[PDB]
Formats: sequence, structure tokens, C-alpha cells
Amino acid sequence: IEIEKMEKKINDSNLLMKTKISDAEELVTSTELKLEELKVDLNRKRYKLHQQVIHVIDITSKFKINIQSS
Amino acid sequence: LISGKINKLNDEIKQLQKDFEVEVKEIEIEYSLLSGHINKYMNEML
Repeated sequence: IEIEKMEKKINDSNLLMKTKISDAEELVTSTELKLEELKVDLNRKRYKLHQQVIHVIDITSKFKINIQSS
Repeated sequence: LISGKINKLNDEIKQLQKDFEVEVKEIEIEYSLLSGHINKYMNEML
């Protein structure tokens, strides 16, 4: 019974090994995927800000044209 | 992993966020400068 109790301990340790390795690899992959997704999101935000700048420039040009034509 | 890859990825995320914040601040500075130019363009109508 001592042998089998420590054998159950050994089995739990091996299961914990597999779980720990899988969790560490999953954490690393999740961090990498989060970094890539954040890169994509910030690139999209930068593009949207540039588009907003272009929109403001267009507003200025339209206002100038409207005033000059009047 | 923790002190290395995970910490390095977190630091890279923070650096990317800082660079994005700097770019956003520059874009907003351009926005405010253009708005001030337009406000002055009101005065230049006279």
C-alpha cells in the first residue's frame, strides 16, 4: 500500500508534468498571438488615424473651395 | 519562459504601445496644428 500510494504520487507527478509543459507552451503561444494581434490592431488604428487626417484635410479643402467660389 | 520569452514579449508589447502612443500624439499634434491654421484662416478672410 505504501508502494502503490507513492506510485499514485508518481502518476500525479507525471500528469502534472504533462499539464505544466502544455500550459507553458500554451502561454508562450498565447503571448505571441496576442503580440501579433496587437500589432495588427495598432496598424489598423494608425491607418484609421491617417484616414482621419485625410478627412480633415478634405474638409479644409472643401471649406476653402466653398468660400472662394462664393 | 517567464523571465525570458514571456517577459521579453511583455516588454515588446509595452514598447509597441509606447511607439503607437507617440505616433498618435504626433498625429493629434498635426490635427491641432491644422485646426489652428483653419482658425487663423477665418482671420485671413478679412
